[PDB]
Amino acid sequence: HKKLVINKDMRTDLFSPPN
Amino acid sequence: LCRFYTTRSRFFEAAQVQTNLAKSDLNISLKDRIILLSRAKGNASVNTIGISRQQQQQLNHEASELLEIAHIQDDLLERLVADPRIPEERKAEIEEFLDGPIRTLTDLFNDYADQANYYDLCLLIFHAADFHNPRTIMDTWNNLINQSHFEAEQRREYWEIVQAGGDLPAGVIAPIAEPPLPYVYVSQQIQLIAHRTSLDSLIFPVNSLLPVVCAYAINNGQDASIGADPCWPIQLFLNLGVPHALMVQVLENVLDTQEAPFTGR
Amino acid sequence: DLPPVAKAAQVVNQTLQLDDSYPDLDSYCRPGASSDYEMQSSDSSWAPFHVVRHHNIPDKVFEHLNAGEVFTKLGLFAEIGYAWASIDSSLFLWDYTHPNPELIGYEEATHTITAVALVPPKPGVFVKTITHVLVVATTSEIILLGVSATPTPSGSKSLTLYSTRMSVHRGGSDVSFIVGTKDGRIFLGGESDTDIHEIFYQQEERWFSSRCGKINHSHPFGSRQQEWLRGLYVDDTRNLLYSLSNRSTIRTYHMEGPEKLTKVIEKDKTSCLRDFAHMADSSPLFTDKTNIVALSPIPATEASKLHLMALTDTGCRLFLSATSSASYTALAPQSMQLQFVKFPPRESPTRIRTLSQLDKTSRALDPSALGFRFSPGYFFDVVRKHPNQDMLFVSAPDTGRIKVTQPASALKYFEQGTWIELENGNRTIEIGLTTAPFAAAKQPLGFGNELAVQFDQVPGEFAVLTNTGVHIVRRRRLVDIFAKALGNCVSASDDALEREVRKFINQYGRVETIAAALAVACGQGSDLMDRNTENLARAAFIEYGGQPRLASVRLSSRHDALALYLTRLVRTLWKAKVVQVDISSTIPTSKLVTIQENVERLRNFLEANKSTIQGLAPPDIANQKEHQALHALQKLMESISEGISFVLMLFDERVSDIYARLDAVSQQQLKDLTYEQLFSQTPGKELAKVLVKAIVNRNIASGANVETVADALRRRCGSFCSPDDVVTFKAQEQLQRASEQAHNSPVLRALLAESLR
Amino acid sequence: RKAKLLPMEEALLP
Repeated sequence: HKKLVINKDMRTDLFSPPN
Repeated sequence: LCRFYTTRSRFFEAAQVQTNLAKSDLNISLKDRIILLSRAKGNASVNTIGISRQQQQQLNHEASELLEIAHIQDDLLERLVADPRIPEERKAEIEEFLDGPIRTLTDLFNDYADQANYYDLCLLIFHAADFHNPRTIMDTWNNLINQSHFEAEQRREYWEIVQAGGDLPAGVIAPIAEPPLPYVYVSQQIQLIAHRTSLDSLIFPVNSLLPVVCAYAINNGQDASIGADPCWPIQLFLNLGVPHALMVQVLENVLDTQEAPFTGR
Repeated sequence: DLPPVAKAAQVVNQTLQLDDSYPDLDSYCRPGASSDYEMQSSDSSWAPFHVVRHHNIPDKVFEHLNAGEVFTKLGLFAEIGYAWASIDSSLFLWDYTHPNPELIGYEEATHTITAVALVPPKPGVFVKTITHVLVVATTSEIILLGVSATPTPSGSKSLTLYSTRMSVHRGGSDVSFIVGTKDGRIFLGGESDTDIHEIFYQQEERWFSSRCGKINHSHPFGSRQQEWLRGLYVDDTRNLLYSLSNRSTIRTYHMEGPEKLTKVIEKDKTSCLRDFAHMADSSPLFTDKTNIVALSPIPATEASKLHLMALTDTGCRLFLSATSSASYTALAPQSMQLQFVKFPPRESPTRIRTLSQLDKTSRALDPSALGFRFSPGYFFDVVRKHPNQDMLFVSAPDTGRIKVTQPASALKYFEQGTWIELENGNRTIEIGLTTAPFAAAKQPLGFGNELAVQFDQVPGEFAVLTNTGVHIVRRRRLVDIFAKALGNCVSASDDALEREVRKFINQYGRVETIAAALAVACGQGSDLMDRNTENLARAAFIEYGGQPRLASVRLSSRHDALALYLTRLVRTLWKAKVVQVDISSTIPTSKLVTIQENVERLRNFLEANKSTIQGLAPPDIANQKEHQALHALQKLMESISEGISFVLMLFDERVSDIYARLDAVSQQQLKDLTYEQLFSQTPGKELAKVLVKAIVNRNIASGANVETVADALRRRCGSFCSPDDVVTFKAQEQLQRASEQAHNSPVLRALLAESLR
Repeated sequence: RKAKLLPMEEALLP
């Protein structure tokens, strides 16, 4: 997609192992 | 099929097949999608008899935009996989979602470029998206400058330790040669981007960007004390092709308003 | 004696109770064993699950991953649609729903990251905008980061990180597992030992205590043999914490307080095997050589006795109960026993479609490497028969067969299953729920009723993280299966539909099947040819709906289907209070809109087929009561729509203002007014007539527009509003506006004279 | 791009 959507609300912690 | 069309001077029909294939959900790698788009772009830029100029241009334009986004995505994927500070567990996950169909610019920004602080790619993304937001653009410029400065500082430090006998942190590839001063590596970053976006972009608002770079030069002693040309920021943007009148025009504004560090003596 | 809407409301109340009597887990997983499966091909319309889309890992993550010097790791934050990757001392998060995500990088850490988790925050600690806490464990320390995952217009959470100054030195014990409780408690475990640690943190800094602390709840000492953990698992509904060890030992801990953790049960594999030997059916699939590879807590809302599922590497699901020694002093259990075993299916996955005793010897799930269970029993098993390709077995309870089974002593753990193939090279890492936790009721009876909630909550979706991307798997409802099956009957005979319909009747019963046809006919499942499918669904509703008969009458299955569908559309409303007293609405307005739209589309469907559907047009005693019953339901539908419109009108104004200028009896009546009473009982109608008579009074004080609020009340909620009241409202309009203009001399003689008219 | 870590002051109340 060439359309950007910023959404800091609900991301996935880039610096943690997964649940 | 496309090879058949082209040898028959039916370039537009080939560009159509290639483009659709690049947008499709077939199992095609990103790099192959880059090749398909690049070919379509070429084939749609030349006349094909029986087809209107308008129809050619519209296809050539869709291929050009998708190719720009694709290259961004490819730059991301490559960098992320090679990044020492990214856990292996995550890399495999990144490779799954980026080595396939081309993603939107929003996703590329939010889920990848912004998370990994690849500010140069963030800027290329604001360019490809016609992103009208001067403040965010400048915030990104400020982060890119500072990030690059810290990295250059770090590399010069490591070098200074080699030339003194010390030991570098575990798993740090030494520098066998004086790395560039921070203002040299910073301006390298500005050039790479400039050539990629062509100065005509909204990510090069000279009225905001030139004062910031000048600010950096002063606030980080990138001047005569270290053997740099005190006019280096001006040289940089002139060679880059900023028109002389606009330069002086901005510099005037800097002098009249006496802002941030441009004060006193 | 009893009017239509009150008669139909009686049917709704009895239908609600029927759905809430769906068997609880303990009742069809009684002590014993089962191997009941109906397997479906993954490409079949009857598949219980199917892959809807996939999201590749970003290329930049591949660059970092292949740039890994020592250690890498991947994980899922399925609750917010994010994944993460750690490379040595660096961490990268990204929204996997986004087509070109930007990487949220965090590289402050100095040592190798060994675990990452996203947990709830401790209340009263952080600003309300902080939705989660990010726990990052390294070989040297654990780090807490504030997280704000606010939703965006696109439907994917925007993630921003906050520093906290909260951190503690790890110590000598590895941290590979982090879990969080509803209240923000953070528990840690790893591959050094079986000890469980907890991280405390508080807002205030003290001279005698730091902002962040860590303690070992296990208090170990003396001689200790080698043993470490394979996972940690939380059950907030019981205040329990479970650990699984590498020796397949299951330990249960109870949170007797906000800062206490007490070990209350320790059950080794020998104990499980002894229980298993005392069962009637022993099996070579569970021996002292067998390993338990995963646990899955079962909440108290789902089952009272069965606390825990344990998965063996041979594919056996062990269901364990736990019981307290007493009934009073949360109460901690003190015993755990293996009670029930679900043995593996026999059918293996095949490229080509292949063609009653307890099966306790199947190897189809051998070896099981990873396993997950989600309420009401969705089971994912990663079978690793070959070292390059994972096969995914996915099963669900056969809700349709469980609901129809009679008597209760004949209940068994019937399941629908399927095999989902992942491509060569896909190694599954983690599977997490992306939608809200499933719950059809608030207690075990009724909890697992998938049929009841088909139209109240979206189908469950699950993110399957592999080393190449994230695959989305979606649970399919009856209406999804019914619509898909009918879609294959579009090009076939009159007898082709009847054959497919008979499959549904034999599994779900006639009422549930006809209710699915009605739903599909009304457009349900279309959020996913469609006119022909809906027309086929209409044809099935008419042709196979049955008829009324003398046994007091037995109404047709067509009638019960209409009552069942309508009830399920309003089940979240019926018994709920309308308001919550600063007065507000119990049900969000957006939910009231969708419910009303669904009711109206049902009404529209009955009107467009008043001539072809039996019982709608007037017709001997049997068809008579069939007509009366159907008529009463339709009168309840219009009353439901009027009632919902009235509530929406009410909260468009300023209810708190209206509520203030009100008498006590009417405040109390409004306090405990339910939607049922509003829809079907005179006091709700009488009270509605009072509220409308009061809102217009207030509307005149604001004086925006009287004649617009008039036509608003006149038409939509007609039959509850009165045209003699709006003309009165028009009169009180000029009267109050004559008191507004009171200072003017020539304007009143037109206002007062027209008020008099 | 290294994620911007907003301060503790905003994070925790009061």
